[PDB]
Amino acid sequence: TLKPCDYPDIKHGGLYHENMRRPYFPVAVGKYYSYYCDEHFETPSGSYWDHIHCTQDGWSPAVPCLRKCYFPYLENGYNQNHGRKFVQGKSIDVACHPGYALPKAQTTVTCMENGWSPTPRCI
Amino acid sequence: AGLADALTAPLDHKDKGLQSLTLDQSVAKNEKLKLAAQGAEKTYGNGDSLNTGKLKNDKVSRFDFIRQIEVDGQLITLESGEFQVYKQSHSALTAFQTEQIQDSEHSGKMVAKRQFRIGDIAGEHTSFDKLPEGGRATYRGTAFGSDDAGGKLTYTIDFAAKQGNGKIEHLKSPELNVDLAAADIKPDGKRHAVISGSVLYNQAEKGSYSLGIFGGKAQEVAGSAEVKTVNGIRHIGLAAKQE
Repeated sequence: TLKPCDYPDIKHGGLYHENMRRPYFPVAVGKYYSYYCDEHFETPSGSYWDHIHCTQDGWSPAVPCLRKCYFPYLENGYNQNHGRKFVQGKSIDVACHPGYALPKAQTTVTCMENGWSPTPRCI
Repeated sequence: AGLADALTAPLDHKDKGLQSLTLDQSVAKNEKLKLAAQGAEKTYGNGDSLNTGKLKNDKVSRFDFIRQIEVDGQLITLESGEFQVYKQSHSALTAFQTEQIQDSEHSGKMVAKRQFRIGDIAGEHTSFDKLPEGGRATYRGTAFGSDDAGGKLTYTIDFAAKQGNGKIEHLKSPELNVDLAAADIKPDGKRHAVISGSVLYNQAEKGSYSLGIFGGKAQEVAGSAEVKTVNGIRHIGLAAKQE
């Protein structure tokens, strides 16, 4: 038989209408529910909300909420990527103005689950 | 209509119920919701109350919405469109018809995107432990989706069996005129009477529905439904009352 899905504990998010949905879990394969992502996080579709589906392999998507890193303004650096959105795992090069550089001889910043690593700032 | 009064006038005890509606799921703690109608304007406020008493019962009240966030002492628009309020005597629900949102790829850009989502579903929750011991009750009301408030909702609850079932009719989109399958009444975390079951179209499962029982004598039902159609998932606002 197919294993029913228990209440989904969505990392950096959760289900809408939690109080009404929670007493009816575990749920059968094929069931789906609208879910949200917390601040600074988004769905694989690029929105703050979508639907999580109970499949034979469990909840789909497996990673419902991914970190979104917005490239900040560089006081003493080149601002072509200012305001540009980057999803978790994606990297971008930091171009600083002459006489300025990253925290420790670095040139690339990566959007991790917690945010930018390292912090994009020219001196 | 009472749209301007709902935004400007303070809370009055003599007003027709539901008098007040706490905006919790409609406005997040970090954000602000700016509502405008009939020349009036008001900003909320997670936990702030909407003066529903000034609005008309058994109808959809429409407002222009702006979802704002304070960045450098100024309010910046994240999402805009139409804010819908369906008022009943012991229950009320909010809906968001998104027209514009902040570009998913850029923080400083706004794009035209249409989305329909149910915000709050609140009122005087019926306790699961205070429900009638027996008898059958028929609830008649409205089913409302994107650009359509003409849907008809019929729901029946058997208090002896602690079960409920219903039907949606007259919505412009035929696929949304679904059957609300037989489902058990269960207590929630706060021991409020709730109902959740399957949504069926032509005897095939298309999604789920959830309802909350409202009023001291279980007079009303309010909630939502999420239905799969040929062109994607569509949400429906649900609200019905006893005759």
